[PDB]
Amino acid sequence: DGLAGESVEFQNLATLKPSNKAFEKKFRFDYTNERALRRTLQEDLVKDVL
Amino acid sequence: PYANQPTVRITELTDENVKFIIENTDLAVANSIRRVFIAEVPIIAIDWVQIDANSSVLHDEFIAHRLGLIPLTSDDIVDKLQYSRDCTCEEFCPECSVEFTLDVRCNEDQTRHVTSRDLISNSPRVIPVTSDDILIVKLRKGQELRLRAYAKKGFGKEHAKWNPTAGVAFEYDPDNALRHTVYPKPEEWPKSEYSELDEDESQAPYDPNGKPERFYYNVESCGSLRPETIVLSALSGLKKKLSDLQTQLSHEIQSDV
Amino acid sequence: MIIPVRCFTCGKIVGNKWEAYLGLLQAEYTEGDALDALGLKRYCCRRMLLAHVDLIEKLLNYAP
Amino acid sequence: MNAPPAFESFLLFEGEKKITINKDTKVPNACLFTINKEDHTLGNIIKSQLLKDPQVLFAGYKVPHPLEHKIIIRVQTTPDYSPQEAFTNAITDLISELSLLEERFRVAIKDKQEG
Amino acid sequence: AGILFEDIFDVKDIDPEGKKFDRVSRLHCESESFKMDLILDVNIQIYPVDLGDKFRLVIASTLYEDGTLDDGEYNPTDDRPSRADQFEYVMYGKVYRIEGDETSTEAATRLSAYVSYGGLLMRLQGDANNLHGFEVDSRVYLLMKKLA
Ligand SMILES: [Zn+2]
Ligand SMILES: [Zn+2]
Repeated sequence: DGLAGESVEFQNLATLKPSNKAFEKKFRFDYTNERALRRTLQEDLVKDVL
Repeated sequence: PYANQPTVRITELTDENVKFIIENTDLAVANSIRRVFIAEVPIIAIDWVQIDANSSVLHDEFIAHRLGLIPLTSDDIVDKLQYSRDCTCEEFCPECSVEFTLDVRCNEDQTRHVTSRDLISNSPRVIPVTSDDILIVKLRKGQELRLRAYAKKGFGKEHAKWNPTAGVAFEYDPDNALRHTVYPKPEEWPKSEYSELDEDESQAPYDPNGKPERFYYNVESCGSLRPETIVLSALSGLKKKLSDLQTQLSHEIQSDV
Repeated sequence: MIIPVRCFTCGKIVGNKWEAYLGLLQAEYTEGDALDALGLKRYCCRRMLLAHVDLIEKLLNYAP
Repeated sequence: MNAPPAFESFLLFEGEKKITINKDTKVPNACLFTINKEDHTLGNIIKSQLLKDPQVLFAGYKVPHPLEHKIIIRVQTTPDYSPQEAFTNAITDLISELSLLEERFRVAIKDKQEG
Repeated sequence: AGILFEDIFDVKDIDPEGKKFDRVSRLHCESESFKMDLILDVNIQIYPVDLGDKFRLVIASTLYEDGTLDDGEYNPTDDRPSRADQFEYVMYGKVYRIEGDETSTEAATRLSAYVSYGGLLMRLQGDANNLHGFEVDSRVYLLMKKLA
């Protein structure tokens, strides 16, 4: 990889383990649901997204 | 002005030890008084041994070491005797040291005990405290020990030979009203000799708004000084150190302005 | 080789108590009572005077 | 070989000063009294006496190394009260304490000896 | 006046899981006015408490009853009349996490406020209408006085 061994850390890949349903649920951005997207984002931002 | 108003009550006073109590005082002040008892009370002890002849089974440094540890009476002369470093003499003089002479030769059949009684001193006020006597060395027939020593003035910070105390028993809060020490099983611990509890109780109830206020002392003298004089010299020495520090602080403040 | 002049721990004088201790032991006193009669209360001094070996007595057997 | 002389624990030879003053720039009205050739004996009492003074906000001491003979006492006081004044007042109060204790001890010794 | 929360609590239980630490005990308490729930770690040597004791929580963001930010420095030489005079157990800490019952769509309806007082932790569950002054990484005071 090209990386010295003194600056690397242990991390967990969040994509390898979850099943297809869970992966799609927790990694696919949704925009049909207006209420949730309005809760997460600001009014201008959700207007732009939709 | 926030100085304390300490009080003293003396419980026991013999020629060997003094047992007293200090009330209404900081823990730090009492602890520093104990440390001054141990290590900052000047006395007179042998510190310059010159050996002319030594046919004993003990080498010269051993004899010098055992001579240095012999306590010498230092009741009143220690105040009038200056430190050798501060004296104007070249090496040693009567105003800053005491001369001792030992001269023993064994020619009888039985073993001879060179004890502290053989330390002859020119100054009558400074003698070994045992005057059974402290054993310096045993001598077989034909062996002689001839030496001359000089005793300086010093305190315990330099060497343990100048320690006047023989164990300063210091105690405070004999029952854990302050919980400064947490007993895992309080019932197992013996009660302190200054405790004020009945048999059923193991330790006093916790006191959330208490501080160390009463300090029990037991200053046992080796013999160089009377115990009362050890305590008086300790307090005077601590006062003198603080006054010297104040003088230096005043000079520094005036120099910084 | 010889009794120390002072207890190592506290500094109590014990160099003058060896001969008295031996004399007490010769008087059919147990070690504990002999130590108690000599004023050694703290167990440091009792250690000092109980565990001592008088090797100078054997060193004095050789001619000078 | 490298054993220091025993007297260096309490003696100042030519070159050093018993006390020095150093303003602390981290916070206002703070001083770092560096005292040479002393130990916990004069550090603890000074800290405890300073702690009683209600105008002293911080008062601590440290020994940077047990083999080096030097203590550092840090004092920070109220804006309306100099740290040097706090140090001087603490020493004066300690001296008064010790004088009173000495006098009372002498009286108690006299009483016990008399009866 | 900076009073983020105000209520009177009943000590329902003390150390349900056991005496975890000698000087600190965990109180499980339940109010009745707002019907909240307060787990709280309190020092016991300096301030004992018994089962079934009423005490008033006046958790506030400032003791100086003026709204002026204290900034969190110890100032024992202060004369102004702070709120720590009518309460016999005052604590200082940080609100380190705020949980809730949020769904993707619906808003919060039952909030939990977690406050760490230098190690002594507290959880305050209740209706979201009461826990609005609580914010993450906000420094707050906890005030307690027992009621006779
Ligand atoms: Zn001289
Ligand atoms: Zn001993």
